[PDB]
Amino acid sequence: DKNELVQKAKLAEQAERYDDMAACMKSVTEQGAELSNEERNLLSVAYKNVVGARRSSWRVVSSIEQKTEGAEKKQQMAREYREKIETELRDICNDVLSLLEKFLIPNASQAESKVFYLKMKGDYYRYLAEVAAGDDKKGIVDQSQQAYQEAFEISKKEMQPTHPIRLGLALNFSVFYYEILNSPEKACSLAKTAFDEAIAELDTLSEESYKDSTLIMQLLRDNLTLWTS
Amino acid sequence: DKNELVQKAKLAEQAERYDDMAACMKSVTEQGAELSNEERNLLSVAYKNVVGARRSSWRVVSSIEQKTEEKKQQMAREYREKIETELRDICNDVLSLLEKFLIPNQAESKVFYLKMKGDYYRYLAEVAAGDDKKGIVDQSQQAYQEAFEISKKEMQPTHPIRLGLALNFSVFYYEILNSPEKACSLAKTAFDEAIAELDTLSEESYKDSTLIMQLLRDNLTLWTS
Amino acid sequence: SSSAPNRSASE
Repeated sequence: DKNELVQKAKLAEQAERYDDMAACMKSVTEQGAELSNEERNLLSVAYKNVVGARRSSWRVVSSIEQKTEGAEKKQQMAREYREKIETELRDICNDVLSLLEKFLIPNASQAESKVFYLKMKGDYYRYLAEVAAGDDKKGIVDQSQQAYQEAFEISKKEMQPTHPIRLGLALNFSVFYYEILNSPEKACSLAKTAFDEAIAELDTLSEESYKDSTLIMQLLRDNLTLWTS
Repeated sequence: DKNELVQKAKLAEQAERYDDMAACMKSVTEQGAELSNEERNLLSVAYKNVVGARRSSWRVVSSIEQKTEEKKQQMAREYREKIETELRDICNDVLSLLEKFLIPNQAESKVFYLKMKGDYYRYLAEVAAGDDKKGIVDQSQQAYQEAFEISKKEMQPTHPIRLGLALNFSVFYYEILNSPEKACSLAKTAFDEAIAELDTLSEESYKDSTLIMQLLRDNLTLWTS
Repeated sequence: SSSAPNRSASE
């Protein structure tokens, strides 16, 4: 039962053995029942972590490759190693994507959950776009944008920016516009419009939501300065 | 070629994911070459980290198990036993490599590989069960003994290997044998012997020797306390 | 007890 797998997931977290935490909540996905926000958060942490480890690896190898571009055979081998990372990273992403697409997004009833998963689909397609090239990149970027926009157009109706999942969307969506669409003016305009829509109510937030909101808004604000700089 | 394997190991180190590092340095070693001190250090970094993540996990999971008051505790146990079987598999994977290739092959090299054997038996000893817990610790103390003899005869007390013996061997004594007196004797001997060369140390190994001695000093404080 | 040793952003 998934009730056991929830504890198995928490166990796999505390060990820093996220692969098992993901493998648990993945089978919690295949239950077809609607995840509670606790499970949703666990699954997010799980695959965000498992991908993050490969993202960090990939960026490191990618940098090492670009540092040594004159080095011939060992540059070739560094590329072979790098691709031997990328294929892992991609497999993890296609996993989580198909899991969202065939269970969670089909099921998600809450506007909040709809937003969260449509965001998350966007994110993981971005993490693929960061990897991909060519028409693969084109298609993945397109479907990431589609997923974000679908979430964005929903959350704009369904959530104030006083709720952190909307800010999390606005942050990640803006990072997508800057980092992947190469659209820094679009990125800054999106980020700023989200932030100042948050400023308009920034003092109305509840005890946790203000912490959560402030924790995100400081990233919105700092990205805004990073990009305006 | 060994060189491209060593390079892929280095690359995996730089990427900071070590299982492919260890799994390459293994097949570097199966050539039966004497690992030079660089690939020797890479092999240690690799297997040490690959075990160290499991060690951390095990400590965490054992703590959670102790913090249990059920499927809950059973599950905590079953995950622990998975971790332990991983850690055992990896240690066996190292120890057989040393016995088959490395320990079969200089005093420094002898001492390094023998210490390493000792430590991997010690990390089994953290996890071991049944009467063979004795045979594990025995084979560790056997390796450390051959190491301590070779180093006390053929390593100046400046040598960081010779101190790494005493330090780990004392951790074995205190954590595995609960014999703080046995630990502190060897530790103080090594510490003061290094101080007999405190200014004779090499320009880098000053920091090495003093860091090893700081850890000696702190755990000497523990085991005397 | 112890022993021997060996700019963008998102959500």
